[PDB]
Amino acid sequence: QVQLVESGGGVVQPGRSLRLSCAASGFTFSNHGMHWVRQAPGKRLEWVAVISYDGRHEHYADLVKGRFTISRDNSKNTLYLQMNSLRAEDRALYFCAREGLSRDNSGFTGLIDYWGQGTMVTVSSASTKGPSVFPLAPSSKSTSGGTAALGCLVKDYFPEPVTVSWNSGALTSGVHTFPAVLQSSGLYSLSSVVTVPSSSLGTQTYICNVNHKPSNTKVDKKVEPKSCD
Amino acid sequence: EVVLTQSPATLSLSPGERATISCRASQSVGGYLTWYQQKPGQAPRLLIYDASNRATGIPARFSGSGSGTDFTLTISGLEPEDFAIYYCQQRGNWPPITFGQGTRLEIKRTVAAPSVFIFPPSDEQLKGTASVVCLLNNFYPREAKVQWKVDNALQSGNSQESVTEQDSKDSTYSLSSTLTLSKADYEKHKVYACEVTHQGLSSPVTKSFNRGEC
Repeated sequence: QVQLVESGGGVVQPGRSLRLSCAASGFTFSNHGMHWVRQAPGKRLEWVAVISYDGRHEHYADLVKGRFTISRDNSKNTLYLQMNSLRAEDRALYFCAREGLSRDNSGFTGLIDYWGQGTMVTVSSASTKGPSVFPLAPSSKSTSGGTAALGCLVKDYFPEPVTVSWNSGALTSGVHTFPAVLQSSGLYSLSSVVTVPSSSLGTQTYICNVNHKPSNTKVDKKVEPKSCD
Repeated sequence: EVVLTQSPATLSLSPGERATISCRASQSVGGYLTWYQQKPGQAPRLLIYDASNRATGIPARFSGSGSGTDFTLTISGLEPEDFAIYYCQQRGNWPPITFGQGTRLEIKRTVAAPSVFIFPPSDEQLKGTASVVCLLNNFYPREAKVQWKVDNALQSGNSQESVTEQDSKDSTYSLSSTLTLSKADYEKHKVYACEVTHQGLSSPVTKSFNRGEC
């Protein structure tokens, strides 16, 4: 019944600050040392900091020394991570993790045994913005041996995420929505495609339903076949 | 700091087989080695600690061994739920606490060359930027490369690619590459080609179109 729930994650401007929280329950918080570990999307795990059970001692990764501060309030079973002078490379999912008890009820163990699901931190100065949705129409150039590919380009939005469904959710088979990609403009972009029988292009309409809740914008783009040559 | 090097970087196996993952340290850490399992959109899960001790609920098919600088995570009789990323972590000499770079255990299936499709910019998008998309669909293995050429000039720094997670049903992957140009530059050239390199293809496959063709 061990629980670790992080919060505080969000978008922060480069150079500004953000404080993360981690509410613990299901175990005796004041007896365990606690850690913060981060991980950039699709990247490796990187230890950030650790603090003793009584808050008397802390240790930090060289990349965050002098910028981050780990602390705790045992009276409320809460762990904190004060992040200052944030940089683009600090973007990542931040996990608060528990480490096992020590032989002597005093030293560190480094035996991280329970992890929270994390809180996302994004460092950018980009303004919230809904996406522009462009059709990736099926044509001779996107149709091979009885199969036609079509999709939607969900471009220039911030921040993540966007959700894409096809034909109001009725079309799920053959659908591939790719991981968003960060453009040099600071805005995200992603593509959602689907392959269907060429024989259906004249009897079935295709529409991608895009939703960007941070900007509360909805866009339904019709994707129609094109002639070629 | 203790550098942890896992090997191989990616393991391709199928249910019922045995997975052997190594973790080597730059210096001795005794038996202070931990193994984690991490599935996409999920936090790491403790599997084994102290090199060979399985955590509560972890099935006997998982076994850790080794000492000093060489450790091994062995998974006998692989099951569908075992396909994920594995990380080793040392607590022998810290701070800093260090992790391995991770090992991707994926499902092996027979090679499948990608179906290649190319999409010119939409008329709507043309009304100051032009995006050209190349889709590599349902292929295996995951390694795939896309090269862009405009009027036969190799393109550099103006494209981005993305890959899907391994399909749960057909065990394939899909990749999409986008070439972004200024409308001026797009109107400037004629031929747009997407060159694909994948082992399912004996030689690179080129997919192209002329501006205003479709």
